[PDB]
Amino acid sequence: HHWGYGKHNGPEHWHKDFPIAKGERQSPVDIDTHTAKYDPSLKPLSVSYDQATSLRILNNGHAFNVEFDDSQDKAVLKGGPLDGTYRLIQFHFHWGSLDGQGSEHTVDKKKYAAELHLVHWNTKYGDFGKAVQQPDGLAVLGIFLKVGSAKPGLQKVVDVLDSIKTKGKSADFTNFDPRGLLPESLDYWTYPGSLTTPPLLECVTWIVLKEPISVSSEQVLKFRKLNFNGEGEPEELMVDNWRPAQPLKNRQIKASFK
Ligand SMILES: COC(=O)c1ccc(Cl)c(S(N)(=O)=O)c1
Ligand code: NA
Ligand SMILES: [Zn+2]
Repeated sequence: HHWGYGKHNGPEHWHKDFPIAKGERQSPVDIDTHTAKYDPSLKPLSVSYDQATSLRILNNGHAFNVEFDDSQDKAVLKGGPLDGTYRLIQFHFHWGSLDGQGSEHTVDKKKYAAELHLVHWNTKYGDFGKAVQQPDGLAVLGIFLKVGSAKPGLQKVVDVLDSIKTKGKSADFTNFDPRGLLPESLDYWTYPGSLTTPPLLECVTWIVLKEPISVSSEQVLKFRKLNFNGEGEPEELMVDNWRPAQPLKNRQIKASFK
């Protein structure tokens, strides 16, 4: 009876295994655009993904991760609200059973069809597993997906998904360029938060881009053909793998713009 996204093991249940679920800086949150504070001292985000080395794509039973070689400073996030340098380790998405839901963060209560998370760890902690035990260990760049025109830089990911349909399947996945997943603007909101999945550790500086990317209905349909179950088990489509918005509590969301 491990955690997941069903009636009996989904978000409302996670606090029994992971009591920090009811903690003081949980994510995601609703971003109330009117009450976010513009902070003119926030720096432009620096996304340096030119030397990124993707290695592999994995169905982990909750999402799929595209993993990167994070053993050198090849794909790094810095600037923005951050002090220091954070290395990209993986990205993944959360998405819905329908186009009207799927994102974890919301914007004035609006749900997007999906949300991309590019996960980075602070180099001062040497690796991801040590970083997650620190309050400034991770920086996650969140990007909303709306359904409309296709995102051409996504199609390499969608095309490989049939090879990793079930939990535990992986495939080599080299030379994927995550710059093809970015919107034109790097304007962002930022706040301190947590992992959105167990163990829900309070180690994340969230950086959520204002501008969504558009993906086609065919692209998101392929995400919904994935399976949360392993091969040889009854089919449970991997859909609605999102945690709802959690209480803001004693936090202020900052804007880099307007
Ligand atoms: C199964 O998802 C994860 O274990 C996981 C690990 C790291 C992070 Cl930062 C995230 S998320 N959704 O980006 O907060 C998710
Ligand atoms: Na395919
Ligand atoms: Zn995520």
